[PDB]
Amino acid sequence: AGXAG
Amino acid sequence: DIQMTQSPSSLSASVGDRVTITCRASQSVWRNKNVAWYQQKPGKAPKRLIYAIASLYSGVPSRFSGSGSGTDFTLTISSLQPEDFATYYCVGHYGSENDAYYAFGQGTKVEIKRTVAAPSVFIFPPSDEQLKSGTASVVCLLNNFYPREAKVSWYVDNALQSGNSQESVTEQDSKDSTYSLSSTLTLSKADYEKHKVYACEVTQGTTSVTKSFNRGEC
Amino acid sequence: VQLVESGGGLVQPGGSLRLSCTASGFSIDSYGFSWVRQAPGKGLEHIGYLTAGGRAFYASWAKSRSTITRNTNENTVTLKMNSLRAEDTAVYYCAKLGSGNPVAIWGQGTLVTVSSASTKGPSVFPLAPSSKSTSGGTAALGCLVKDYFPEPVTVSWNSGALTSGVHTFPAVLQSSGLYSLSSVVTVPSSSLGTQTYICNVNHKPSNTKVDKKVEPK
Repeated sequence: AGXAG
Repeated sequence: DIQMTQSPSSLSASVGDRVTITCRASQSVWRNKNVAWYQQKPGKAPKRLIYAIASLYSGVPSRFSGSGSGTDFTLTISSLQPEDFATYYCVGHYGSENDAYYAFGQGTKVEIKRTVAAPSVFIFPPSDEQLKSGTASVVCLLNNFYPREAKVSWYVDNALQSGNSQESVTEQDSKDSTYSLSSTLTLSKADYEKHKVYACEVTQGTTSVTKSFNRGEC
Repeated sequence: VQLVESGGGLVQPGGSLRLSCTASGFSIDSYGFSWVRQAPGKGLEHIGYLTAGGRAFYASWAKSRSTITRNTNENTVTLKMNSLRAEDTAVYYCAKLGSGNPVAIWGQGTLVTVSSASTKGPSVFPLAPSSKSTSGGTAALGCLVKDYFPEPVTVSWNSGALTSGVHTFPAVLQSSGLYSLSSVVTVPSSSLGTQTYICNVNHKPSNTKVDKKVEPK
């Protein structure tokens, strides 16, 4: 995924 | 929560030097991928140079490059240029599928070491316009000098002044890497008109330069 | 593609700041957006992140007082911070930080000054060059910008046509609690009879602009 959360 | 520590906190280096700034995270960054480097010049917004540890943004010169793995990261400026004077920040992304965090290092100021340059010294009397208001600001200007350390003293009719002046210094110039400095002597109109000789004395190393004027001679 | 910011300025202690960035040229739910701040002279501080999935996360220092939201209909993201203290004075930025993606976008930042003092416009006085130079063919001139609050003032010369040799000094806080600065430029002395020199002083917090022609003597 590109970012967390 | 998370921390990031850069080293060193400041450095001075010559034009053409290779410069290395180390960043160091308190945890593993997201995917061991999300670290960027930002550059902030005086009075400007931060500007991104590197992303994903090592990708160079197309607007940025190729002398910038990044490297590192996991929790330790590196920014390299391969051939330092005057316009690289700035504070450099690493930024890291952290978290899980249920957590999202960002942290900045404390910043590394990069200063440019250059050859000594004596200031041109200018002294400005208060304007007639200001004197009508009841106050007199006398301004001494030290233009385009290096290094930064200088001692600036005010003399009014050969008496040394204390406590009635303030200094301001620019940041290193992005083209010639010099500094400029102003010192402002603030007196009441009544005080100003009681004296004749106003002088600002600038000392660096073994040299003092004094610029003066005689109140009302032009 | 722009991210213009709105909602800054002078705020009283104990009050609240509300900041909004309006995405121009894309949808705000496309990307996750951070809020960042920088107190004068200090480093960058992450406030919180609103992931493109819509979940807001905050740094521990900011969780008590901060709420970040977005309005997809408005194409805006919003920072709300309450119980403001002097330590919250800072330039505030909204930005997709691009720690790992090629896209990165930053607002221009707006200063928030937390203070109970009132706004005050500057007085602008000339720092006039002498008619005959005494510095080897170079003349110094400028404008003294005195007694304003809050920051910032900006100074340009000849409406931005004169940039070489300009030094606008950082403002100093005076014992009065008002700011003062000078902006100076060095020019060829031979130009003093020919060339007009005007400093353009803008104090947006008081909606005051001062244009002053600086003449010899």
